[PDB]
Amino acid sequence: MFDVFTRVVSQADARGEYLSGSQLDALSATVAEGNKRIDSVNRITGNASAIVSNAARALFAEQPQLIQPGGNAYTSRRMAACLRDMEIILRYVTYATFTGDASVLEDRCLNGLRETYVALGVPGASVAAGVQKMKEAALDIVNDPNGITRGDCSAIVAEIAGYFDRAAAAVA
Amino acid sequence: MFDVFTRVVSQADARGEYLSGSQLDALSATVAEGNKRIDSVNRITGNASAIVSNAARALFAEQPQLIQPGGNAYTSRRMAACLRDMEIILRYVTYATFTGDASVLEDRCLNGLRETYVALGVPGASVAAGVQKMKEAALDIVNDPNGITRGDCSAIVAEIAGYFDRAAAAVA
Amino acid sequence: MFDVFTRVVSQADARGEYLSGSQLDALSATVAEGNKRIDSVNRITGNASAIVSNAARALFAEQPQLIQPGGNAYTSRRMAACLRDMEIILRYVTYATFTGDASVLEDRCLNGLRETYVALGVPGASVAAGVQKMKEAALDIVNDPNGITRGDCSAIVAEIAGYFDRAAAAVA
Amino acid sequence: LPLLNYAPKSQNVRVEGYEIGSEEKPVVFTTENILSSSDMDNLIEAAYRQIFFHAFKWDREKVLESQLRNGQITVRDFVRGLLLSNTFRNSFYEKNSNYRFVEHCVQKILGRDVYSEREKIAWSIVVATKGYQGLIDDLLNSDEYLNNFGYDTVPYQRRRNLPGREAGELPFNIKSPRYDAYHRRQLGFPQIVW
Amino acid sequence: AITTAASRLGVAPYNESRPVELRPDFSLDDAKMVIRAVYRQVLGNDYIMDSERLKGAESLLTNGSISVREFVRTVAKSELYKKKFLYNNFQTRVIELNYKHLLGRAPFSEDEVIFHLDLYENQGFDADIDSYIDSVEYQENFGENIVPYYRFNNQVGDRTVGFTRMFRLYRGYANSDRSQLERSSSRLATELGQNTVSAIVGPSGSNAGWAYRPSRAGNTPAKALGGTVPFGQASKLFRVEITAISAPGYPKVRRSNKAVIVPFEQLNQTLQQINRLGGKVASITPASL
Amino acid sequence: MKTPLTEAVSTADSQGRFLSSTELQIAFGRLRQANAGLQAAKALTDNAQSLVNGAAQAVYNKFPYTTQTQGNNFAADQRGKDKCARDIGYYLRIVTYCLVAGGTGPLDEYLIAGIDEINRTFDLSPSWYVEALKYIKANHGLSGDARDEANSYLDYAINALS
Amino acid sequence: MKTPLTEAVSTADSQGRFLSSTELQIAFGRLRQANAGLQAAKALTDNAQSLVNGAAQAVYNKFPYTTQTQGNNFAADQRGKDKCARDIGYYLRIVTYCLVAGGTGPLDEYLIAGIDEINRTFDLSPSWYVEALKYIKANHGLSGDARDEANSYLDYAINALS
Amino acid sequence: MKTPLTEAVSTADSQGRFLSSTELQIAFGRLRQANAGLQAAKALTDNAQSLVNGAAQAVYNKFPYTTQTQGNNFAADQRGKDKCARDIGYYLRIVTYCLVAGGTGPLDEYLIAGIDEINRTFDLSPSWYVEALKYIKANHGLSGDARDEANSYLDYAINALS
Ligand SMILES: *[C@@H](C)[C@H]1/C(=C/c2[nH]c(/C=C3N=C(/C=C4\NC(=O)C(CC)=C4C)C(C)=C\3CCC(=O)O)c(CCC(=O)O)c2C)NC(=O)[C@@H]1C
Ligand SMILES: *[C@@H](C)[C@H]1/C(=C/c2[nH]c(/C=C3N=C(/C=C4\NC(=O)C(CC)=C4C)C(C)=C\3CCC(=O)O)c(CCC(=O)O)c2C)NC(=O)[C@@H]1C
Ligand SMILES: *[C@@H](C)[C@H]1/C(=C/c2[nH]c(/C=C3N=C(/C=C4\NC(=O)C(CC)=C4C)C(C)=C\3CCC(=O)O)c(CCC(=O)O)c2C)NC(=O)[C@@H]1C
Ligand SMILES: *[C@H](C)[C@H]1/C(=C/c2[nH]c(/C=C3N=C(/C=C4\NC(=O)C(CC)=C4C)C(C)=C\3CCC(=O)O)c(CCC(=O)O)c2C)NC(=O)[C@@H]1C
Ligand SMILES: *[C@H](C)[C@H]1/C(=C/c2[nH]c(/C=C3N=C(/C=C4\NC(=O)C(CC)=C4C)C(C)=C\3CCC(=O)O)c(CCC(=O)O)c2C)NC(=O)[C@@H]1C
Ligand SMILES: *[C@H](C)[C@H]1/C(=C/c2[nH]c(/C=C3N=C(/C=C4\NC(=O)C(CC)=C4C)C(C)=C\3CCC(=O)O)c(CCC(=O)O)c2C)NC(=O)[C@@H]1C
Ligand SMILES: *[C@H](C)[C@H]1/C(=C/c2[nH]c(/C=C3N=C(/C=C4\NC(=O)C(CC)=C4C)C(C)=C\3CCC(=O)O)c(CCC(=O)O)c2C)NC(=O)[C@@H]1C
Ligand SMILES: *[C@H](C)[C@H]1/C(=C/c2[nH]c(/C=C3N=C(/C=C4\NC(=O)C(CC)=C4C)C(C)=C\3CCC(=O)O)c(CCC(=O)O)c2C)NC(=O)[C@@H]1C
Ligand SMILES: *[C@H](C)[C@H]1/C(=C/c2[nH]c(/C=C3N=C(/C=C4\NC(=O)C(CC)=C4C)C(C)=C\3CCC(=O)O)c(CCC(=O)O)c2C)NC(=O)[C@@H]1C
Ligand SMILES: *[C@H](C)[C@H]1/C(=C/c2[nH]c(/C=C3N=C(/C=C4\NC(=O)C(CC)=C4C)C(C)=C\3CCC(=O)O)c(CCC(=O)O)c2C)NC(=O)[C@@H]1C
Ligand SMILES: *[C@H](C)[C@H]1/C(=C/c2[nH]c(/C=C3N=C(/C=C4\NC(=O)C(CC)=C4C)C(C)=C\3CCC(=O)O)c(CCC(=O)O)c2C)NC(=O)[C@@H]1C
Ligand SMILES: *[C@H](C)[C@H]1/C(=C/c2[nH]c(/C=C3N=C(/C=C4\NC(=O)C(CC)=C4C)C(C)=C\3CCC(=O)O)c(CCC(=O)O)c2C)NC(=O)[C@@H]1C
Ligand SMILES: *[C@H](C)[C@H]1/C(=C/c2[nH]c(/C=C3N=C(/C=C4\NC(=O)C(CC)=C4C)C(C)=C\3CCC(=O)O)c(CCC(=O)O)c2C)NC(=O)[C@@H]1C
Repeated sequence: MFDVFTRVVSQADARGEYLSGSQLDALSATVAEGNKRIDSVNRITGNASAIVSNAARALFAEQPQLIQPGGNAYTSRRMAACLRDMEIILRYVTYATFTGDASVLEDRCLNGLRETYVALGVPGASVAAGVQKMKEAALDIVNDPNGITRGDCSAIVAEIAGYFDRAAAAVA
Repeated sequence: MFDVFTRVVSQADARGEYLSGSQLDALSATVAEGNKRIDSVNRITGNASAIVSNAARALFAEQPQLIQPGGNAYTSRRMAACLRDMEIILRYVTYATFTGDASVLEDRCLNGLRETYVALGVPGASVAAGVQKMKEAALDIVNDPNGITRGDCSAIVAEIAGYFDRAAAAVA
Repeated sequence: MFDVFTRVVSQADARGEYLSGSQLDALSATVAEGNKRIDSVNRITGNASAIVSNAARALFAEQPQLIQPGGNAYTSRRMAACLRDMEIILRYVTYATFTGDASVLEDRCLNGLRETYVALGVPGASVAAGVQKMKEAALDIVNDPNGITRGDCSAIVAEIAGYFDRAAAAVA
Repeated sequence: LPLLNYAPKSQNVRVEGYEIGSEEKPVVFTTENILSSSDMDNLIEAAYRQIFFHAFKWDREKVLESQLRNGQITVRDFVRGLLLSNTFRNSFYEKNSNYRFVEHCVQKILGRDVYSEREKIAWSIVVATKGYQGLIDDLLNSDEYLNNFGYDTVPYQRRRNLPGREAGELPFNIKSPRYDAYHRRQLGFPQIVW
Repeated sequence: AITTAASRLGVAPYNESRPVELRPDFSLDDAKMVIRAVYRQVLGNDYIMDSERLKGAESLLTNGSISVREFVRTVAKSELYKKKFLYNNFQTRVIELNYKHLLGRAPFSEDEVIFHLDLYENQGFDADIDSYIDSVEYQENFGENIVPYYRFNNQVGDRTVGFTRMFRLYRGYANSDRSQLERSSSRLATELGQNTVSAIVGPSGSNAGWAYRPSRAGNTPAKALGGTVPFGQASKLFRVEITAISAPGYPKVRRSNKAVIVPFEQLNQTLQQINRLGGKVASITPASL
Repeated sequence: MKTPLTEAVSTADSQGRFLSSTELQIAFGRLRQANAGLQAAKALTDNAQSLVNGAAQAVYNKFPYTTQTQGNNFAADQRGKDKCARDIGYYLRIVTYCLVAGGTGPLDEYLIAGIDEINRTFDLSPSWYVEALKYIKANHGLSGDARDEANSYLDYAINALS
Repeated sequence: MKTPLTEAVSTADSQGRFLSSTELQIAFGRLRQANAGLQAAKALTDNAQSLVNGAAQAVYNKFPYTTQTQGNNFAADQRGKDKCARDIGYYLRIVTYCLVAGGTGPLDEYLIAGIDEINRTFDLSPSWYVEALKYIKANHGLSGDARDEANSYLDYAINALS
Repeated sequence: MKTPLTEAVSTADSQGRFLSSTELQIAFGRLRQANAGLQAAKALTDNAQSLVNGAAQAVYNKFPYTTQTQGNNFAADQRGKDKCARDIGYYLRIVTYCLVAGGTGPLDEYLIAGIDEINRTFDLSPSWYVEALKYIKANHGLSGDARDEANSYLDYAINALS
């Protein structure tokens, strides 16, 4: 996997160039955002169970087909699997947030995920709907202004949103 | 795999429904045939080596091209595999008879078998001919009126015949 | 492992002898007890969680040193391991009751269990105390006269008590 | 519950060996070589030797063989099939304590000896808690199994010999016969002779 | 039609295009659009250099001296087409390409190979080309005045195997028949001979495992003969195609492409292991019933 | 799926064997049981409404906070009461399947596997369902082999929850 | 051991499970069978000497060269006749074990596992023992379930030898 | 690509765990270091020509046979001098990457892994490169954390070569 630093390095190496002064300044700007990045990971992680279970409740309320007998989330084993998938995606989104790069998400969560779901008959659009609900819950938690030093986290919240969107796009 | 009972259960659960009275009654009728079913399984099993070897001898007699040098069943390992395949099919037919459902036979023996034979150059039509011979020998053994409580086994014999016919059809 | 029937066969084979008349009659007597034996296994199994949890609670009340900090059953992992062991031993006792022979319990559960507890520092005598508490609970459950065809289960109960004694002695 | 923790111990397999192919290097039986029928025999025989030490005709698993021959399954799948077979359960599981069964599994599957009693103790509970298959799958899915043998190679005892030495460590099929004193007593052996 | 998977399959641009028809009394811009379409279709989206253009045939098309079909025929019989697609290819490869260029579909059966191989061998390339263009199928789909186009969507007369085989011949929009991983090799020789099909692997860019290709020998069969028995307790089996395996390195890694049949209960482990191999999932397909 | 007939075939196939007297005896055991199982399934099916409602009321009596407390996991509102009655209906229906199949298969596959994750994630007390299962046991009205087999599956579910 | 009670527990142990109604049903299957098997074992045992003698004579009659040809593997002399009667006695005795045990367990453990190697190594014809088993099938005079179970085991051995 | 951030995730992922305080502390450790690393990367980049030319010259001085012996592996002709200066440039450039990445990852991925095989195959002496790395260490002019980190990567390459 890459992180925000090694992403720049790998691009620089493929051209046999040192990082330009502007590239270095961009990474220095990334360093200055680090505390906010660490806070966002921390807030999502600390609320992960609530994020998953609330989003799951919302998804099933809006798509009762998923949980009625014969629906893809019916039976405990399929329900449990479904809840696990939600937590897995959230976990990897935080990994991407932590490293500041989508590679971990793409390589280790979304690799073959759509194929898996088709092979299994998991409704991909419904997974994407579930991911979208986690996104909204997560971003509100990240942006919460209570009990933290105040600042502009819009740059990171936008990055996190893109990681959720990437996951939702991949399962459809 | 499914047996006769869990086939109906699996269908009911998908629909979120209890088994109806007629479904329960039909399963009761199956239970009433249980002794005949067991007897037929036992009779085929007890004669398994003869059914296979006699069928193979008749096959090669009718189809000498199989056992000519260069034929598909020439060389010990190929003859062994051929005899093995005959025995595999007979065994799975008895499994299907025992459970009262074709799933064990379809999933574990027949799925992908045609493609293997095509890929290997195994003459599937010859396999089918051998299966037919085993069928004839097995049904006669099942129908032997002697040494057994006399009764009507026509329905079980038809069910067994259908398992053989499925096997022969499957291998082309 | 042996069941009641194969225990006798193994002894006869090693001697090169057919089972004698009294041996066959003894096994006939065991068969006559079969329904009671099945009932006792069913009753213990149906109450397994209660037998374990109640025994564990009583053991920790009589031996509080086990659950004090630093006690062998202190910390969640060690407590869970302790509960797991009680359930395993109970389960293997039911296995011996089912087969009518101690070999399954001796070979799978008890063989080397003493040395393992010594190696880990598990207090063997406390385990035997726990097993005796399960024993008392289990026998009462087997002997309950309500909702069952009344009869004399004294022999089976004595057999079951012997299995619990075997387990208790193997660890203390 | 997480597996009970235990420490390793110094072992040949734990250090770089600077190995160069010799008559003491275990033969690599892999399906990545597109093996002919007779060569597939040898691979199959090697697997039987690795897992059973010897497969009488009664022990052999002809259907698993056909499936391996046809590419339906990998060598690791074939090895799992042998570990799940009636012969393995009857010979090595039922005739031993859980502790010795674990030792057999580690020796046959991972190609190394156990570190200690504590390793045997920690894994002995797995069959009871995860079931027999759970134990095999854990070992076959382990980084140690996959790193060394992958999916297409028959496992073997690792780094048994060191160069220039007349003898290596004991072969596991000598060191670890299918049963030991416990089952020997039950059979009433040793037999007094003369 | 193809909607949800259109973009990842490289079909979306063709969904968004209409057949290029030359109307009677066409304008010059009409003629130019036909010429561009014919060059892109019939020459498999190869770049065409100004020195390679068929200026005379273009003039005759522009003048109405030849219809669209006759212009297609001329392009197909040109030294340019033959250099690109005939002189360096196994004839089965040539037949595959002709079908794609001139009929917009993949061969359905071995019978088509027999017919066109014999026709070429007995009467020559020109005769073979005419058979595609004068075919009933060509007439029904394109007639005299419409440039041939890819027929992704189901039509009367189709067979399912055609749909899967189109993605053996079509490898994406920014790609040409002469710039595909299999290079000059026939894509369908084995499929046609055995009447088998392969799991569909969409184009690069939109499919991480786009490069998956099986080897000559030692492949995993499509279906799980024997069921779950070799795997022990397992509910259902899947065939996973994996590409770009590198991480352990040789000799631990021999072939970077691998297909495995695995049980449902090990899919989590399988995906984890694949990721650590560096590999990319090309396709997953149920392998048992 | 754990049932006598499938287990008999599963074992023999795993051993690559034809069925033998051992497996025939398993079938005879199934046959001895099957009619009582089918009769029990019918009885529970015919009284499903009373059993489920009675069981749901039993839980509400034993755990009054479940009908008085607000929250998604409780049954103070109609939404929650409908979820609860549905769930108890699942337990009962899948138990009838066990009686039809003659083993815990249906419970294991449809309900039990993963139940701990569900109850933890949605904060549902196992004790609630245990109480409901106890009510069904005391009220299904079965006797003899039907009762014994039916109570084993109910006790099987209860034990899985504790 | 392939035996209904042993396999029920072996499978449950392999699965880490308490015994359930599936295993209890297997036990009922065993109980239904057991008396017939025990009666069959008694009848076979009481008639043991006659069956063995008849079986050996059947073999000698069908394969007269075995009583005429010198060689360690043949019964021309008294040594080989004694070996032969011993071998057949083993088959019959172990068959009675299977009837007691209710499965092929004893045959598998004591005779069948390795029988291929023995017969090949000592140049003993499997057809000799098949003839002897057919004699026993024909002359044990059992009826009903005793006959069926006993013939299943005799046929099981016949199948193993062919 | 060993860096504090990727290793923290890979560890957590191998354990199927969310990131926790331990990985957050790893991130804070990376943050404490990064700016000094970027400044060190900037300094080395700006002085790259001098460091590389001086490094190559220091090697020629210590190993004068390199500039006077004819052979594809030596720097007697301009071809070899260009190969040599290029190689030293690689070391320097990839070291700046390690400073940017905050770990030996870039050295491991781009240079270190397989360097043994290269040097053996083309008959290049590792001592040559050790000499150049010592020159860069003594002439890069860094101080403080920038020096310590940069020297750690320079030492890491030296250790791999010896
Ligand atoms: C958007 C994410 C929200 C937000 C965040 C934010 N945080 C800071 C500053 C700090 N946050 C931390 C974090 C931690 N310290 C710890 O010890 C741990 C636990 C292991 C964590 C997660 C730290 C160290 C700082 C710096 C010190 C401080 O007290 O501020 C800022 C300020 C920017 C900065 O780092 O200077 C911001 C903006 N603030 C919001 O308003 C959003 C809701
Ligand atoms: C068609 C299959 C033939 C046939 C069968 C048939 N059998 C019975 C009845 C029984 N068969 C058995 C079988 C066994 N008992 C054992 O102990 C074992 C050995 C392990 C076996 C295989 C049993 C127990 C019965 C019931 C009691 C009895 O002795 O009859 C019937 C009668 C119907 C019934 O279901 O009971 C029939 C029809 N009969 C034929 O004529 C066909 C050739
Ligand atoms: C001591 C254990 C107690 C006891 C037992 C007892 N049981 C019976 C008889 C039967 N018990 C059963 C059991 C079952 N039938 C089923 O369908 C199931 C589930 C699969 C089970 C566990 C059966 C079939 C019988 C036979 C028929 C009957 O209902 O009686 C007896 C009676 C004598 C006998 O041995 O058969 C006894 C004594 N009785 C007590 O008083 C003890 C507390
Ligand atoms: C929940 C919102 C939706 C849902 C989910 C669902 N998924 C499965 C099964 C699987 N999910 C995965 C996905 C992953 N496994 C991993 O290890 C990773 C990380 C790399 C991912 C992303 C896999 C592989 C499986 C199959 C293996 C397994 O053990 O489950 C199921 C179960 C399907 C079935 O039981 O047949 C379900 C129900 N279902 C819905 O309806 C929701 C939209
Ligand atoms: C000759 C010493 C004695 C003899 C021979 C005999 N053999 C058969 C039948 C078969 N023989 C073989 C052998 C082979 N097939 C091969 O492919 C190879 C390896 C290249 C060998 C060694 C086989 C497979 C058969 C059975 C199938 C077939 O018919 O080809 C028979 C007929 C058996 C039957 O039941 O039809 C006979 C008579 N018989 C004697 O009495 C001789 C002393
Ligand atoms: C509970 C009443 C008492 C208790 C128990 C306890 N045991 C352990 C650890 C182990 N127990 C076993 C048990 C077995 N091994 C077998 O092969 C079998 C048959 C299947 C059994 C029953 C094993 C192997 C272990 C070690 C491995 C593991 O625990 O996972 C512990 C934990 C010890 C530790 O250091 O964590 C405990 C607490 N302890 C008491 O104080 C009670 C008297
Ligand atoms: C060097 C100062 C001395 C010396 C060393 C020496 N050691 C060996 C062989 C082995 N050393 C080990 C060590 C370990 N295994 C572990 O797991 C660990 C911790 C990770 C350690 C430290 C092992 C297992 C071996 C055997 C395997 C192998 O050598 O590859 C040898 C070789 C012995 C031989 O006969 O080849 C030597 C030479 N020898 C001296 O004379 C020095 C005093
Ligand atoms: C005998 C009537 C005919 C015959 C058979 C034959 N088959 C093969 C090869 C294979 N047969 C199978 C079949 C199965 N394997 C399984 O696991 C199962 C499901 C449980 C079945 C049905 C397979 C997989 C193979 C290929 C692998 C293998 O060699 O075992 C051969 C051998 C061909 C070869 O050597 O390549 C033969 C000869 N052949 C005839 O001519 C008869 C008509
Ligand atoms: C209806 C019960 C389910 C369903 C169907 C569905 N199918 C498609 C698309 C196609 N279906 C085919 C099938 C065939 N083509 C053939 O040539 C043959 C035999 C002659 C068959 C059976 C094909 C090739 C396609 C794609 C091409 C085309 O449709 O023209 C779709 C649409 C897919 C999409 O829009 O992306 C659908 C909806 N879908 C369900 O959910 C039902 C369970
Ligand atoms: C130039 C910066 C680099 C370079 C380029 C190069 N490309 C090709 C060949 C092709 N390029 C394409 C790309 C497209 N075709 C399309 O229609 C589209 C838009 C949808 C794209 C992006 C294709 C398909 C080809 C192959 C077709 C053809 O006629 O070549 C070549 C030619 C290679 C060759 O002739 O062997 C080259 C040279 N090459 C470099 O070295 C530069 C880095
Ligand atoms: C004759 C000595 C042997 C023989 C030949 C044989 N070949 C086929 C079928 C085909 N042959 C080809 C060959 C080519 N296609 C090309 O493009 C070229 C190069 C320009 C060649 C040489 C092809 C593609 C086929 C398939 C189509 C067709 O059938 O014509 C067959 C028929 C096979 C069938 O099953 O129909 C045969 C008989 N067969 C022998 O036994 C001889 C040793
Ligand atoms: C050198 C002339 C060209 C070159 C080579 C190159 N290869 C790889 C990677 C691999 N090469 C193989 C090869 C084989 N596997 C086998 O089993 C056999 C036959 C027995 C061979 C030849 C494999 C499996 C790999 C991948 C695993 C590994 O890297 O060890 C690379 C590296 C690829 C990467 O992306 O890292 C390279 C560079 N590259 C060129 O540019 C030369 C033209
Ligand atoms: C009734 C005893 C108490 C109660 C129930 C209650 N349950 C839920 C939610 C769920 N219940 C289940 C259970 C199952 N789903 C299945 O598929 C099966 C197996 C076939 C079972 C047993 C599940 C999975 C859920 C969550 C998803 C869903 O709602 O379908 C609720 C609502 C919980 C929430 O947060 O929405 C309630 C109220 N609550 C009480 O207070 C009763 C005492």
